[PDB]
Amino acid sequence: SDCRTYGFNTQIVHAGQQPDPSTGALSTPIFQTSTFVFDSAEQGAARFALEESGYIYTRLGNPTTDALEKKLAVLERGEAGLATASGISAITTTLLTLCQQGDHIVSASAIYGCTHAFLSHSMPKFGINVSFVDAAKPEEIRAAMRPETKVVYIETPANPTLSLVDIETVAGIAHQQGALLVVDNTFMSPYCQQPLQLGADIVVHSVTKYINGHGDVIGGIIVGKQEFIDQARFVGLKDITGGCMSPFNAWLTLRGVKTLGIRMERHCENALKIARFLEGHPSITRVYYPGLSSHPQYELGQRQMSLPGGIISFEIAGGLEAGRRMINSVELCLLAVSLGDTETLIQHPASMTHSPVAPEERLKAGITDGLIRLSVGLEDPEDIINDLEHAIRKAT
Amino acid sequence: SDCRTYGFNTQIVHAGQQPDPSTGALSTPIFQTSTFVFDSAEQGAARFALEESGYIYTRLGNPTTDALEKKLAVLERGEAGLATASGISAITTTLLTLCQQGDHIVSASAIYGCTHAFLSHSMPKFGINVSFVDAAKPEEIRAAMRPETKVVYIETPANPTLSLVDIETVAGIAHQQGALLVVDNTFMSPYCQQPLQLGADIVVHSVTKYINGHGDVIGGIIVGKQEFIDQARFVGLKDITGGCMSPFNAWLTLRGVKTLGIRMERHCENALKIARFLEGHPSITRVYYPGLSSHPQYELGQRQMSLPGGIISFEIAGGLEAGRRMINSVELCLLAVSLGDTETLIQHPASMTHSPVAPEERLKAGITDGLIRLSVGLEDPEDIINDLEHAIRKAT
Amino acid sequence: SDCRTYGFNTQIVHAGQQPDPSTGALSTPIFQTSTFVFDSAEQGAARFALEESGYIYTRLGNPTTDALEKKLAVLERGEAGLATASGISAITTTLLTLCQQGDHIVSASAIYGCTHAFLSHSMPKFGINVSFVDAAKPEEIRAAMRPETKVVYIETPANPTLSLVDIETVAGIAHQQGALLVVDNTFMSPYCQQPLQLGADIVVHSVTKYINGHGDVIGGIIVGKQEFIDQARFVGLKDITGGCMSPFNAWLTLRGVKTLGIRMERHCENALKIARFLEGHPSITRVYYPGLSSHPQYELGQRQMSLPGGIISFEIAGGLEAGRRMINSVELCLLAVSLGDTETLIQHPASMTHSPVAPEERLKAGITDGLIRLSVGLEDPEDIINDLEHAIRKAT
Amino acid sequence: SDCRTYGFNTQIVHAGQQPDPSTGALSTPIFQTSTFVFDSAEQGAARFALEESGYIYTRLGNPTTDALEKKLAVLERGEAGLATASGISAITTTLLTLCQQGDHIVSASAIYGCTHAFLSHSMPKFGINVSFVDAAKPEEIRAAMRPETKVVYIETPANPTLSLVDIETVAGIAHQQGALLVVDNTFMSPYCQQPLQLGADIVVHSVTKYINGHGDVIGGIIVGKQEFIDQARFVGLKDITGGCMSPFNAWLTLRGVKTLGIRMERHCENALKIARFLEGHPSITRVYYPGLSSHPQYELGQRQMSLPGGIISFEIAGGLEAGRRMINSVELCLLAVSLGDTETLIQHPASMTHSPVAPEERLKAGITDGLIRLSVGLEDPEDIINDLEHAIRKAT
Ligand SMILES: CCSC[C@H](N)C(=O)O
Ligand SMILES: CCSC[C@H](N)C(=O)O
Ligand SMILES: CCSC[C@H](N)C(=O)O
Ligand SMILES: CCSC[C@H](N)C(=O)O
Repeated sequence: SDCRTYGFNTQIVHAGQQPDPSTGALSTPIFQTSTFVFDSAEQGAARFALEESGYIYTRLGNPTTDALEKKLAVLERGEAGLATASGISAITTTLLTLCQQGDHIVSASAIYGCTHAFLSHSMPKFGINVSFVDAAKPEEIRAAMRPETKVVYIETPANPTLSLVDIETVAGIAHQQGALLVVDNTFMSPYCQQPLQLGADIVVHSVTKYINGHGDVIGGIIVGKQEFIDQARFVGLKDITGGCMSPFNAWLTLRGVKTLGIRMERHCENALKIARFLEGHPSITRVYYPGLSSHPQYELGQRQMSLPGGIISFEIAGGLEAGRRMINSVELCLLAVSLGDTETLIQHPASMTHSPVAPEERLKAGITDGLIRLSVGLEDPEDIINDLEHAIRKAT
Repeated sequence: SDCRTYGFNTQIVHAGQQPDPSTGALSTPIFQTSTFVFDSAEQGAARFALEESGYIYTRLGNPTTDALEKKLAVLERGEAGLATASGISAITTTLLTLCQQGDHIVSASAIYGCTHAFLSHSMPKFGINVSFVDAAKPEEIRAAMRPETKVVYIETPANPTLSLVDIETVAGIAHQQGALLVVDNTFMSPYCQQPLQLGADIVVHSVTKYINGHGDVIGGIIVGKQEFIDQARFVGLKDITGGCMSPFNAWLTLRGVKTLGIRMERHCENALKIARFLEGHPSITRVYYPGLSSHPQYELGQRQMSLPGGIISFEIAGGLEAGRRMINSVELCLLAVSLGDTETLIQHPASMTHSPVAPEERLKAGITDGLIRLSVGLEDPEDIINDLEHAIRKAT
Repeated sequence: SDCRTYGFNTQIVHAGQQPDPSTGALSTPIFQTSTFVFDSAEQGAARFALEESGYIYTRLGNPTTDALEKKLAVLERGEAGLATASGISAITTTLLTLCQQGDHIVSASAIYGCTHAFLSHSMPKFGINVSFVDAAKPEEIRAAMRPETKVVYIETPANPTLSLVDIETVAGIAHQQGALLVVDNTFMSPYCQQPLQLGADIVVHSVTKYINGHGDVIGGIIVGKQEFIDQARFVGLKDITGGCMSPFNAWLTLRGVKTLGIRMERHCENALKIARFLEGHPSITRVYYPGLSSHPQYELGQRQMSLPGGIISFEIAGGLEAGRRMINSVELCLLAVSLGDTETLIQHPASMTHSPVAPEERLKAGITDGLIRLSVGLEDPEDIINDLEHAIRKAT
Repeated sequence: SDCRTYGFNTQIVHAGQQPDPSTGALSTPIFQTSTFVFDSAEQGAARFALEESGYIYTRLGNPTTDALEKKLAVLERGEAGLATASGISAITTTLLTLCQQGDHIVSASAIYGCTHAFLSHSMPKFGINVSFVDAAKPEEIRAAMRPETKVVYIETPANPTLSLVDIETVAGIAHQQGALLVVDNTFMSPYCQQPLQLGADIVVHSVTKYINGHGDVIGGIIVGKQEFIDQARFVGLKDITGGCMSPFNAWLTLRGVKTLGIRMERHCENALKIARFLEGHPSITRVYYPGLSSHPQYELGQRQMSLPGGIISFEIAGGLEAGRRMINSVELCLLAVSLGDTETLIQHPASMTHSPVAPEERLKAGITDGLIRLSVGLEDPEDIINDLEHAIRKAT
């Protein structure tokens, strides 16, 4: 039949994949090769002319990575996919393909840190200017638009406090002003949010997080229209970033994504229980989780997201020292800085990653001294709750 | 002892590597992980402050990839190494780290095609201008230098006719005018040429070719001073290209490079025999190989290169149709477009990769209708010669 | 804390694993090595004398495989684990370690085919006799016991019709007569059945099935008391079968088992819906599934198994030709002979694997002409049901 | 053309391999799968009936492993190959396929230790008796033959003192008495010795050593006539040992064997230089190396082996304590117990692996207190010699 006609779980398992034609091998073979052999000069010419289908060289394309790209295109309801060496490379390959000297980008301020560094420091040095706004307020996006604006860039949910951005509304604004909307969908995965269905033009992911899910792959993916993806591939990736994904990494990501549906369900079921526990704890001042009704954009979240996600942020009583004591007291949660793994990961930005940053600067950035970020894993929630409860009691 | 004190073969095997400290495992473990766990908040802070040694996240660094980077730094006699997703990413991470809007690059014209595309089309769109010159003529390099010139960029030997560039002389010119010399050393490998020893500031490789050698890895490496490499890592790679190497790819490259010395010796021994056979064949008009005394820069090659290399180009009588017939007639050599693999690879650019390009344009580019490029593998040279002889006789 | 104290899901994720001590790497490193280096002669001696902990050589032991062995030991509530090259090797390493010439085994008749071949043909040629009985009738097991009986061997659920064996009752019988009970727990996984908790002495698995779950690993595991496992390792594996597991295979199995809990839940949820659909279909004469109340040993299944499993067998109206037409008509289910993968797999033994076997022989073996076996995957059950319904209607 | 017609180096690179038919991928794809899908019931039946070519299930066969098996069959000049989980599994799968209760084996005494354990302790418990003889004396082999003798088993060169066995002569004796000759060719590799060409019926290897060469694979291979290999596969491996090789392990071995020729050349060139250095050292009482003219079977070695090998044993003055001091004093050579890796490995059996064994027993076994075994790697021989010289001077 056709990949795109089955149920979403079926697509997660099957889309982009089929038994190997030569052998019937069920697992997508790992085409861990650099080059491909032509049967004749004609055959080699035909392929270079984009006049015959087939492979040439792994930086350009690869059967294993192609399977991943097709699957993710199906899952996001986009035309085509392009795998990359990292989530960052997905973002930069995209933006460096779209923008040139003199161009402009409107970006949410509440975005991934390394993305913020690329936009704040690197882009301007190539003559590409970026205006940062509070994307939770679509009017700020509109107001920042210029004749030169090529792209509006957003994440949702966003760190550190899991605020949201109204994708459909922002897409409408961007398009009216002649710009593309690029959405980083890393936090949700296509299982929980589909930006393209809401008007976004391009979706990027760090597959390092939920899509792979097993904390053993750095990688990215870009999903969008064929004609954009072709430029991202044959110019952005081929010439500019060189950020191609290893076939083995693609194969691992294909393997990891097989369980995306059941993983997201459990991540989110666990996170809701943990979020409710934290909201009931008198030593916890705030809990940021889209699944709690007190979330400022709760109703937007319910329309836009099928599940509230596996990530929670919360503030512990007693600021910096309490936050430090707490993360130093967990026995099961692991201290680390990524998310979307099968293990529960915890971080305390003020003492761990922003310790030398000025307190008042962190505060402007939404990072309070007592803020803890939690990536909820697949353990028994009771165990995670018990660990948190133990650590919190100790810290306070 | 110290890595850097042993003989070159010993270094190839041992440099950058040692038994795993926890287990004694001899093979470098494949640290196929995305994140790393901190023992405490303090420990996590110390590492983010570049104030304690250790790992954080694989895009930033990884024990497996670190071993590769250290080995290649030793082999090129440079301070530090940085692995990348591809040779292209090694090149662009380097140049995009060094250059910004308003800057200028002087580049050899005779360079890898995708590199030429990045420099010709992509760089100018970021406000970075590039002047192309014939680098076999160091005076053209000097004449093209501007107050804005940050980098002089060269390959040697160069495609398609394996012309050379005098690294030491070019380095002297570049430095006098306040620019860095970047050398793409892919064709030679550190076993055959050491640009840093001749005054180059930075060396890049596609490890896809000889360094890995097994035609199953796309990857790159950058070698240079610590303070440049740190910027290439923490800005160029982290923020701009995102072109990090997969740990599995690093491990394969480490494994492949173990045999670099014996592989280069055999590649070059084979290529010399094949080059001599071709030079003796009345149906072959020209043979381009640094190991033949008739090579225009033969003596430069003998001073600069320890071996003449594993790559040969040659022109077959009868132009385009003869070239086509010949590559269509080989039975052992494989039709493909990479090089430095254990198998002999052959390509006929005029009919395979530049077929729709205008004849007079290809000619300006040094690609004649009858030009064949041969990457000599590890087969018995007698067999390769017999295959070529059979194919040539048929073609003519 | 201690692995064995957490909830079962927590154990699935964490047991046997921890961050790498040298680097903090979260993913268990792939120690893809053959040998291990000693710091001194003394250190090498100490380890060979089983007088110091550490590694020597991968056939004997390996840090990656050790993690897998410890995890599975925890999950089955056994003392120790031993990974093998295949489920068959787990079985034969076990039995060839326990038995010698003159010994005797009582085995269920309803067992995996290759196991039946080893017991029927290979064991007797080594002077080890085997008596086959209907293990659904514990009195047949008792009656077959001899003074020479060392082992009673069972699978449950068993192919082809998913009949059960009362583990606790059989264990009691075996022990009273001085024999060990070995249980092949492949079909259930430790998530659904724990034979050691019911009195079994040794559990074996083909991890090829549910434990790995991703259809890309052939492997086995043995779980039991330390002193038996030590003999299975240092004699059975080291000397007799040589059936060691590759570290990469262990790492993949570790990765796959991370999602065992959520996978089994979904497999079993899907299979129950599909089993009920089949039981309601007038073209289906019989449905074999422990989750259906009409199952002859339904109540035993409810006491012994936490879930009814992901495997269904059923008989289609019209015998051989109908069975053939049906499997030839599925569009989503894949025709293949393993089970426990994320994709739904289907097989029709009478036309596919036992076609040249005599009809009356297959019948004695419980394989009727119209019997279909279905391994339910993680697709949307609605899609699988629709596919089956389409195929069945066509076939009948 | 045909694999078997090219030169040996060409075969090493190409035999058993070709570009992937579906994609042209040059590297053999890693078919890391457990099962294979059939297009129809008929197609599945045809394959189970050994009536159509194709795959079924990885324990039975796999495209990646098939490539390895075909290559090694070509290199040993045998009909067919069978890959296994380890060298031990290659040996036991072979012998357990050939022998049953009541059968007899004549084996060399000077064999691999674990092999000796299997033959001494395990085989007799299955009713298969083994007589050990000094295979350097073919008359002892003849004298030990019985009507029940099915197999004569030898290694050459043999540990610990690299004595030889005359393969052709022993084959003649074995065949006259109606037995098969099985030769463990691990030490030589097919590049240096071809037992089948000298009359042996079956060759086994631990590919863990030189064939893979990179110290990161445990594996074995069996090479022989098709009808024996078919039994070894479909009975020995399928039913008895279950010792199948992982596809990833096969792929690594394929990759490693690409450089077998150039590796053996360098191993042997290095070992000869080191052997000569040791023979000239007044602190070294004996040097065992087939390349030294004083070797007792020197001329046999020159007829039977194309190169003298990469392994050296030698006795240091001062017995046990000197041997201990010496291995504790090396700085470059690595203390470990395998061989055939790219790194130089050293071991001192009397203090490291046989320390608790009785002195007079070790002596009977040819292991003197001062005996050191050296696996020469690919480092600069000058460096290895310098390391040895330093360590020896210190030890004495
Ligand atoms: C600089 C490390 S950022 C680590 C991870 N990507 C995260 O989601 O926080
Ligand atoms: C666009 C493919 S270029 C292939 C290979 N890098 C070469 O050296 O020619
Ligand atoms: C001989 C292939 S058996 C395939 C698979 N092990 C099964 O469960 O049926
Ligand atoms: C019991 C370890 S034996 C290690 C290696 N196989 C050797 O050749 O000695």
